[PDB]
Amino acid sequence: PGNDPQEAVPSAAGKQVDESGTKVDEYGAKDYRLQMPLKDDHTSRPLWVAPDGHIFLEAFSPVYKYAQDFLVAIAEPVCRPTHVHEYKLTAYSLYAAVSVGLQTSDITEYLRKLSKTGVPDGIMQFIKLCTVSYGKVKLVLKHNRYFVESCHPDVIQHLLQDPVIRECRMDLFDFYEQMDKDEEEEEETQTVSFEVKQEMIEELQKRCIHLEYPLLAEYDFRNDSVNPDINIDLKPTAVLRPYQEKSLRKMFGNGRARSGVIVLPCGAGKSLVGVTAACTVRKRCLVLGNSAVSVEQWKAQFKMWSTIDDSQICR
Amino acid sequence: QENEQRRLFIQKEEQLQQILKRKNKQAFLDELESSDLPVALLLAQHKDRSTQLEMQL
Repeated sequence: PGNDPQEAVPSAAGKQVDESGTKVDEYGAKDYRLQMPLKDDHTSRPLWVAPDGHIFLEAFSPVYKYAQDFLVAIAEPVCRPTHVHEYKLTAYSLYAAVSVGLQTSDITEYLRKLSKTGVPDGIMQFIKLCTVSYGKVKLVLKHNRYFVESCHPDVIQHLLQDPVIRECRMDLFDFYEQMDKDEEEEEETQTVSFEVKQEMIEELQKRCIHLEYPLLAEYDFRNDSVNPDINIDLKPTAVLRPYQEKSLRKMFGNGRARSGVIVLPCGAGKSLVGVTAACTVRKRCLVLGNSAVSVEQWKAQFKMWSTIDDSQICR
Repeated sequence: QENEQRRLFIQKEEQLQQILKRKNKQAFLDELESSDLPVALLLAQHKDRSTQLEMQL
């Protein structure tokens, strides 16, 4: 219970999907995917927006338009089959709460701007901003500072609901120490961060945070300052490769507080980046192996690309 | 006298900037609570978000 964010939308509004008759919002597309291709370029081609199921990728004359968006349009898509220089199908899911450096209306504009006003059914519309971007920093005072957002227009519903549920509130040797605290700036703009309600109330709060129409992003401020201890990490000449160099760069494009979940293909640097996350982050980490089968393996490359082993090993 | 007066003037300015910052945002906290700003979502909460820097300045 209390585990309900926005499930994947399309369930209805369609009957015998051969919409040779209706295709009404696709007729908005099929107007401009067809009115536009006359003089040797298409300037059209809406990714073949289909209301139910998913939509496609053009990817056959991408040039710059959809070849840039061979990747970038795929944020909420997943591109489930792969092909030759032709169309490419996908699916659709939860992947807007990952795409939180952008507004659901901002993509909707470019969802239209890709589609040459190939208009949504609305199915996506009633599923665009169901979860407004919102983070949960874990700042220096031992639990969390009640961060909201770069943008203000969300506390206006929140503080009119949340506190009426649950409130919130030598020289040169030390000169640089406040120069670090000087770097503790506005968190890109305004932050709007509040004070911990006694560390035992967030569980009571999180279940009601999502309860209106928001969703929360748990972070990990464990790198600049940390009050408990730090283990000895040491990356002994572990030269690695740009598939996983991009990975932690996606885990850290911001500051030192954001969690992460990354998919690799099989046989990839699985026991590398977590071992890289074991050492760079400066935490005291944990692996949850699938079986002891995993457990022997994952320490072994940890025994390889970390010299952290002086009975410092916990299987 | 002077340096002790100087370091206390440093000490109070430490005490000046700290609890100012601690209260004006706590003022900015309850600025929203029990009132949805004067006439807009943003208005006096910008107004208060601009008045508090010249107080330190």
